[PDB]
Amino acid sequence: KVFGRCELAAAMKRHGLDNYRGYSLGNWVCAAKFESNFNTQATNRNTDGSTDYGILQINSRWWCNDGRTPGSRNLCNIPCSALLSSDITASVNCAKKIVSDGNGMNAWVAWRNRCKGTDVQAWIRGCRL
Repeated sequence: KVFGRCELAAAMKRHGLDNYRGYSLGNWVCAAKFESNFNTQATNRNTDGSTDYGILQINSRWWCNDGRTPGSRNLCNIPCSALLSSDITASVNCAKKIVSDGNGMNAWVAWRNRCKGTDVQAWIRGCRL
């Protein structure tokens, strides 16, 4: 599924991402925009054999199991396919765990380059939340 910006903002808000671990809603919407362009089915092969999955491009080397990333870890305890759903529950739950594993939102380079420090409220303006 491909979400419109405000549609995603509402879903993320309902799932408790607003100010989660210190990151306001816009940060999450912005991250989604630059990682997958709001597409739940985005996948991306990496040189090391891993693949990034879903709306937040969660990696199979540590977080989910896809059966094809030799010597990886499944820390979200989830098949990577659960991350390609229309229902972002699986993606959101796993992202909450990644952000808690020390790093903050630094796991997403696109967030660090395109969102961090900017006016993130722009991503939620015009939406009725």
